[PDB]
Amino acid sequence: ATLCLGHHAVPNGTIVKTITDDQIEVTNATELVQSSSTGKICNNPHRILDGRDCTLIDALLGDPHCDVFQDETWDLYVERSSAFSNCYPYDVPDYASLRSLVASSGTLEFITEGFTWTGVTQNGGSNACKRGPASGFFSRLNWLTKSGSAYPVLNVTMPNNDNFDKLYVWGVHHPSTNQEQTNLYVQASGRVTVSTRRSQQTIIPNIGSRPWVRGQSGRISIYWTIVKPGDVLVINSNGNLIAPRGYFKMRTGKSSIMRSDAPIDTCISECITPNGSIPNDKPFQNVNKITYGACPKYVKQSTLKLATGMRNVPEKQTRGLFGAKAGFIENGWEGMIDGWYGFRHQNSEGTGQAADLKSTQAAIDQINGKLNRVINEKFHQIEKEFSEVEGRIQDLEKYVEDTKIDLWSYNAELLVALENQHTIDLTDSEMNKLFEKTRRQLRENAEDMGNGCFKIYHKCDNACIESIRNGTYDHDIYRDEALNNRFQI
Amino acid sequence: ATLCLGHHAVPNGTIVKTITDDQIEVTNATELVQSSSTGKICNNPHRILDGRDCTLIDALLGDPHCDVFQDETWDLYVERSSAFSNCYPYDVPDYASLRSLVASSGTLEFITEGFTWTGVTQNGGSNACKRGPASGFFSRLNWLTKSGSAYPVLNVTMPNNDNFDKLYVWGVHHPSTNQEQTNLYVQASGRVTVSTRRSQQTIIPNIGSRPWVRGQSGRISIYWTIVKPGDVLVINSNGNLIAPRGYFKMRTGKSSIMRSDAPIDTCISECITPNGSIPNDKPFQNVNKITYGACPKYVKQSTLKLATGMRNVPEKQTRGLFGAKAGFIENGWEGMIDGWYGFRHQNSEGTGQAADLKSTQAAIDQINGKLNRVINEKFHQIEKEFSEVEGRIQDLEKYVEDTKIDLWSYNAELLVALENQHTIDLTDSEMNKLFEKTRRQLRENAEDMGNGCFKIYHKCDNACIESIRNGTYDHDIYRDEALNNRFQI
Amino acid sequence: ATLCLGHHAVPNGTIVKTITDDQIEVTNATELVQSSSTGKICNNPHRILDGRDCTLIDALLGDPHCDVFQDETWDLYVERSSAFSNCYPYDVPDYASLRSLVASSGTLEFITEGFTWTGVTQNGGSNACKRGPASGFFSRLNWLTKSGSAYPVLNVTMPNNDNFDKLYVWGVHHPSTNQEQTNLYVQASGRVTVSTRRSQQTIIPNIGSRPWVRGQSGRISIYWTIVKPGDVLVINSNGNLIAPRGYFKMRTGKSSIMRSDAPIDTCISECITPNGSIPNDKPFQNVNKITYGACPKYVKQSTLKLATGMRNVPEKQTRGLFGAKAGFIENGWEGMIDGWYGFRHQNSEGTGQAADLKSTQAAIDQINGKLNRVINEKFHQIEKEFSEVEGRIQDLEKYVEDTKIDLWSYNAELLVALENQHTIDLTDSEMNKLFEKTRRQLRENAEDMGNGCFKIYHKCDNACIESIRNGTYDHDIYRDEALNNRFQI
Amino acid sequence: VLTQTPLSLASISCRSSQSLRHTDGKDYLNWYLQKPGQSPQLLIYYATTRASGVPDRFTGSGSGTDFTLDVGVYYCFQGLQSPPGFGAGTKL
Amino acid sequence: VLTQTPLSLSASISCRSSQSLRHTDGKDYLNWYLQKPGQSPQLLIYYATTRASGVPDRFTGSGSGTDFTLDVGVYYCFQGLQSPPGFGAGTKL
Amino acid sequence: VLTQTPLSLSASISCRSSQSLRHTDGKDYLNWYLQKPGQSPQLLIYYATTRASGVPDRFTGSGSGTDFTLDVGVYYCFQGLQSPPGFGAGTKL
Amino acid sequence: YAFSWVRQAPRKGLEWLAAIDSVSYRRSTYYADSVKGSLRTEDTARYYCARGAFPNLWGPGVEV
Amino acid sequence: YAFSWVRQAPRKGLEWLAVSYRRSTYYADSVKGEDTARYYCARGAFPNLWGPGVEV
Amino acid sequence: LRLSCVGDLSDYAFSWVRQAPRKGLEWLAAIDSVSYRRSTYYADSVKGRFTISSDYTLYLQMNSLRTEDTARYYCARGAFPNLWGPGVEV
Repeated sequence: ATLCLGHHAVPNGTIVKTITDDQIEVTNATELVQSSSTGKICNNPHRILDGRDCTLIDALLGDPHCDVFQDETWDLYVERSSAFSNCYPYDVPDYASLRSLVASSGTLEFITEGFTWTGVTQNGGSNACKRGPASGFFSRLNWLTKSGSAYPVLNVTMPNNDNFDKLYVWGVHHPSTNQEQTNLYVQASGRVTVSTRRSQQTIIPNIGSRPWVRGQSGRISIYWTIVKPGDVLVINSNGNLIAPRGYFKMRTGKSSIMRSDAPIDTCISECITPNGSIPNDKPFQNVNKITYGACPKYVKQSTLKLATGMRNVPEKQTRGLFGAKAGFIENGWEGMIDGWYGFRHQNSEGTGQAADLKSTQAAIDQINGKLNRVINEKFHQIEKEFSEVEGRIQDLEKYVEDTKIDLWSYNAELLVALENQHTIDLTDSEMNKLFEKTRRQLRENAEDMGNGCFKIYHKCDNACIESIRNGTYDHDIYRDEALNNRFQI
Repeated sequence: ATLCLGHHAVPNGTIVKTITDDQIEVTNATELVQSSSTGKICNNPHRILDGRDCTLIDALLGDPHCDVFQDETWDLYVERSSAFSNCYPYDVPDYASLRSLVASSGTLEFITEGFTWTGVTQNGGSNACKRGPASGFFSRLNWLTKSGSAYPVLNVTMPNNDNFDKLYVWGVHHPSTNQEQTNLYVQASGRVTVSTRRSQQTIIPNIGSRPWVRGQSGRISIYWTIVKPGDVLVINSNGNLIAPRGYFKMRTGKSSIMRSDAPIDTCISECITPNGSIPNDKPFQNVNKITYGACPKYVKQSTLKLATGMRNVPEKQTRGLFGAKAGFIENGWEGMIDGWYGFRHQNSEGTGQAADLKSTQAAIDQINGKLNRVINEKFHQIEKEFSEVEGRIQDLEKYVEDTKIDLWSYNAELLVALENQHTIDLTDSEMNKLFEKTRRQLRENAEDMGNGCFKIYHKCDNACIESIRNGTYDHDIYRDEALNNRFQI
Repeated sequence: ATLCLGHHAVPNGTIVKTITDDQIEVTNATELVQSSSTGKICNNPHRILDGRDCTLIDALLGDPHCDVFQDETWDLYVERSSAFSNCYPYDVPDYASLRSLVASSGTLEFITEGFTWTGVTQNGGSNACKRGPASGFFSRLNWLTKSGSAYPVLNVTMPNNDNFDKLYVWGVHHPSTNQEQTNLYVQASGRVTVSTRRSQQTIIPNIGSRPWVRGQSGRISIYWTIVKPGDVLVINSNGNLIAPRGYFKMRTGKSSIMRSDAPIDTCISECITPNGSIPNDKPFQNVNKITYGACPKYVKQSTLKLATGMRNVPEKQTRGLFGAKAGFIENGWEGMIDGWYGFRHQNSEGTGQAADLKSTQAAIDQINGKLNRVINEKFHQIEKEFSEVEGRIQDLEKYVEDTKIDLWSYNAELLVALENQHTIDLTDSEMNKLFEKTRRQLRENAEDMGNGCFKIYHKCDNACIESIRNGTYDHDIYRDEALNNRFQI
Repeated sequence: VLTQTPLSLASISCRSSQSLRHTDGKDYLNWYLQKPGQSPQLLIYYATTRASGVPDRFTGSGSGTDFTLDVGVYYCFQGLQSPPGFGAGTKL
Repeated sequence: VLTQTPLSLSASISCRSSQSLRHTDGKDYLNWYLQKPGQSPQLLIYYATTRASGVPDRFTGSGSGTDFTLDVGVYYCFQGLQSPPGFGAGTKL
Repeated sequence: VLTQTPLSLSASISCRSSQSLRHTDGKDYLNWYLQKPGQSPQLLIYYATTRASGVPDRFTGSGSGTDFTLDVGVYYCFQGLQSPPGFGAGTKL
Repeated sequence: YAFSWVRQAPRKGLEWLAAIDSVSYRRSTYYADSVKGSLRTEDTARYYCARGAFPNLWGPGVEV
Repeated sequence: YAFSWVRQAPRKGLEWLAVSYRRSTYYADSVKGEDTARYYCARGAFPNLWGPGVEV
Repeated sequence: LRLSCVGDLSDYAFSWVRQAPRKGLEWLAAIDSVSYRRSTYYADSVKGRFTISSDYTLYLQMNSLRTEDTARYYCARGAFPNLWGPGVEV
């Protein structure tokens, strides 16, 4: 009787990469890179707000068309490319800094305080900020204008008796001409200083003709101040002051900001990308570098295959005539569909096949355990896409992001190659250990035919095949007959 | 005679984490993460200077509340949370750059220069800087004031005839009211321009009522200028000038700063953290991300075990009745305390145990060599914790630190897994090699019982067993007896 | 007859560093780190522009000492340490950003626009910018001066109706004395505001005596504005204006800048470093961290050896008297120059040697495929060497650069160690498979002597040895004789 | 013995008296095409698996005794019994 | 043979054997079992030193060779070195 | 047998063998040793080409077949290819 | 995985009856004074099957 | 790598004429123990790879 | 008697060499390693009437010695006399 050990093989296989071979076929493999997105943004479990032609700064200041974003909280603010401003022209010296501050705070909660401005006309406005049929201004700003024919030096103070930081947003008005400055603030040259016990900001307005925007050639420079507990805000203005009407409550959380034109749909997703929500089962993705939530690491590689199965050596009619084929050394057994390793026997009662459950299960558990190892939560990061050209800082962030991407791509490639090579050995060594166990069991009653088969030199019925397979094989009841048939011609 | 080959086991062993399984038992493992600190800062071999109740800038300017730090040198400046200012309320535009500059310089060495300020009153002071019973000022600054009723345009120069960079620290006084401006500096508006041949700094003081700090509502903005050899410094002041009395020597080196409340005790340590000094034998630490000196790399993982021994498979009373147990395939041996691998024999003269020292020494040498490889000198780095909220650059620094931490943690995980897997696979290989060598020594005179044991088909005494152990076993003086007992019933 | 299996060995060999042993002698190795440079910069395939004695900013402004760089394109602008400025003294606030902008643009393409300056005298000049025998100025700037005895407020505009960004480089003049602001510009205090529909820059100039440079105590502050398509530039000046004569074309590409004193010679090299062009065949280089083009990654290791061959175990006359050699596990064979693995036979006809081509070719192809994977195109990066001390940003860039270097060095070390270990393992495995194949070929016609050699118990000539070598060995035509001489004395 | 239908000719049927399914689980039958004047070339092996680098037009299917399948002669070949042989050859 | 004698009854039970139960493997072949009233016996300490899996630390064992020493139940000592292995008489707690 | 010439020196020493000392392996079986006055002989060259590690580079020798060619002491050429190995007469330098 | 049969008379203590070894050590079986050579009267008890070389893991048993 | 010898008469249809498996050889009944036709050497257990062929 | 022939193990081969005061080196004995059956060869002059040696590194006496074997004896290591010892006078 002859008993051959073998492994399975499937018709089609997956070409993966290891340390040595750049193209090695395996039975099964899984993709480790998520390169597809649903194209839509889910509203669960993260609280997501939609811009709808409203920027974060525009909503903060109180644009009339932004009047729906009052006292609104969010976990991710989505800006749309259709956003526009419809109020008095303005600029923020550090726009990105203020946007990041408001995005990280996560709450547009405005609390009004009793600011007293004596000798000036409050609630100014302009035709560039029409709030309905009349002329208006930002809801969270107060345009102080001369009352009568005098603009006194405004010296106001207000402390922090609470236990949370306050964010005061104010502005300095740059008029178009000297006549406008005299007609609005009396004084020829203005000045606005806003100070705390540890910091101060002093701004001198500048008169000049800026490009026509919505009817006004002047500008408003927006500044912000943070008041800590135990501190006091003092505002001293000779003129050209766009005073604050209150404060924004600051908070420390996981809130962030994102620029995307993708729609929002009712679904659940833990990872948010501007191209849309992506599944987070895979450890790597190739959709976008800008991610929110528990997201896979962005890599440059489009595909990365991890070998879940063993080597694939199919039957290609290379050798073996009239069905005569044998062993795991020559090729793999495509007809084994109930195990990874198995036995084929040809006794006097016929032929048969069986599967070795222990080795197959051990290999499967090892591969599954290495799969679990292969498969972070970043909320607020640096900006990755820039519309304007600034200089040093922009190149610094670009360098940081490029270095991170390159390092993580190299790590992913090395990990995939190492695990694929280890899986090959894992399975091969398992087949060799099955061979060694069978050889050590068939103690002197069998001969190795060199093709992965044992030639048994004694009569071996189906019960004896089962005894060899299951481990309950007694070699002392066949030694005499095996010796006679083996060493005596 | 029966000879069995085995490897030792321990009653209780560590659980390490490899590629295949996250929990595998190993006889001995070593922790690779330093997660504990002594709570104190050593003063050797680094020169630690306790700042007590002054910031670095306060010692730079010369607050009366600690002239002890004059002409001081350090390798690490320790800033305490109890530090406070006790002089005129001052602000430093871009405070962090000056702080880092002075910290990396490592010396508070002040050289006075012969500045001539003709037409103004020198050595001005304020009641907010009480130097005992009188009113004083910063020791390294000179408060100039009108002499009589005139403040001339001060145009002074000082060249760089030396071979080192000079750091000139000066300031501009922002008064509280116009009355005080005119009383102190005559002119309605002052102007301070300090220039070199390649750079300049202009400051126009603005007047405003800042919050009451230590009796004064004014401010002093501190500025710094670096003069290289072959350059000249020119100061032109219409008014509002806090002149410099001299220059601070600038040095390049390995000095830095740290914010910590830990005490300083007489000891030796090459690594300093805000939580205290930590040993630098381990490659990774989980104490703090701020480090000075030769320090282990910060990792997110609390624990990391490196396998020093091999798989620990002990006896658990599963199979083998009445002490009839043998072989390394089945399990290990707790009764072995003098080696890692060895032999157990049962012959006509009884039973015996011995250890194979060569394989044990080889395995120990390989493991020690792989341990030595596993076991950087960073002095001045970026700020890691921030107490204010600034914007872009703060998020950039946080992003950089987070990426570095994540990459190093992944590297540590991969290294630990790879080394543990290789250690296990090399110890198993050593055991298999010893078994193979014994089988080759026992040519046709012994057979393998599968359980890890060799049945020898000829009788021989303990000298025979020792000859097999030491490699000096002649199989030709036993072939006839072995073959007769083996092949002929 | 005896058949011994062995591997080659070289007289002298390289030493590599693996996971366990830091010094493993192998037959052949390759250098993975480039540490040598020719010292010259090739002009192919990149466009190299030798700046000679002009900075990029100096060529941007129109220094008369070199107008050759007018309207020029480049891929890498090379700055020399001998460069100097020979015109009116000037400074550029945020200088590095402007340098990076102009470098990444790659084109000094200046196009003149029809600016109208009503009421002022154009084409101003100074004795510090002599254009030959007369007094000149920057070619790309227009120094406006009072016409007659009046300097009107200039309000000029220019739209961007094209489809590309325009870079306007303008300036503000800081005079030395108030006699000057009046003699050149009537008004006692000037002001220059340059604005677009989204941004504005307003400069109030200064009065003060800067150090004597080329006969002028004044300064010129250079600013730039970027005008996007659909935008409009508006310039409003009361005085102290160095107006732009036109606009520079802005484009996005692979252009960059470098500081080096290396000469330029005709050759081809895709990697450029300040020390000179280096080859990019090796994956790592140790010349400079500043690179342009397809360049190897910078590492801290001077040398890193990759194992191309197998372990080197040569003859050292340790054992074996008067010939009497053995198989693979005694030593290597220095006499095998035909392949990596081979056979040595001593039959009745004599001795002989041969090489096994299949295993040698398999090992060679695996090692070559591993080498191919081991052996990026970065164009514009951050500045890596600094000549001045700035502070926060410089430390951030240094920290990022050092982190990248450390991570890549660790990656290189781990990669080379893993590859060397796997190479050694794959060579040993190949020899083990060759030995196993020979054993299964021989069956019970030979015995293993324990020294890598098979003792064949039947006499057969060189045809028999060739049959064993080629795999066409019939064991059934020799079984009777082999068994008779093996088991019956 | 293999019988091919139709002799002159799509679908070509090769029918065998004995089933060609081995214990290995593979139906031992190959489909070859001989272009006029050239050596025969492989189209399908094991009655289901396409050859290496052949047009996707050719598809084969069968189980045991009835197998089913550009101008030339098509042949069905058995490789299971000791006198292996080709079919009659269908002209297309 | 084994003799199980209580030393302090209501936690010290001593199981002493005529023949020392130490093998050439450096292990003491003695196990301690507790039979709770109505339940099945459970292992407490095997090899006379090593505690069993999922056993409270209240139980500890000591001894070597001939002499070995240890809520409510019956405590048995079992030897497994010789051909006729057997349990102890039993101690009622 | 090996003949060494010259017998006395006052920087090349020749050892010529009756039978070629090249083996089928491909290595010449000859060694060159130095005996300093009063001290033990020290290996200089092994296999007639390779230089022993730890010796000064002043010594270099080469040859093949029967002819091989090469500090106060006696120089010896030794062979190990035949059953009765032996040294040479020795060149005194 | 060796197994054993153990007996518990109503109140007489636990008496080890039989042990069966595993295949890896040859399935040798050891028996006490139960069937060596007959079901007598002194055989009513609770029978337990135990897993291991020592009676480590126990089953509920059957009341014979 | 097993090889086979196949024969193609001018118009008759292909007829099949003629290491690890002991190089056991099998022959058809016609050739066991006319002949004007082209002869092909085929590679594989089945005649997978065919060679241009000879004229006899 | 023996001497310090080290300056490890017994896997290497060994040899015994004799140097007369003014007659030059003469190889006498050589013991192989275990891997080659420890086949020991002896010089043709010392042949038969020899005095064998072994290791556990010394040599015996009281044999056909004819007062001509008065010389310095050296223990050498390797297939060739690579590593030498101080030697013992006889």
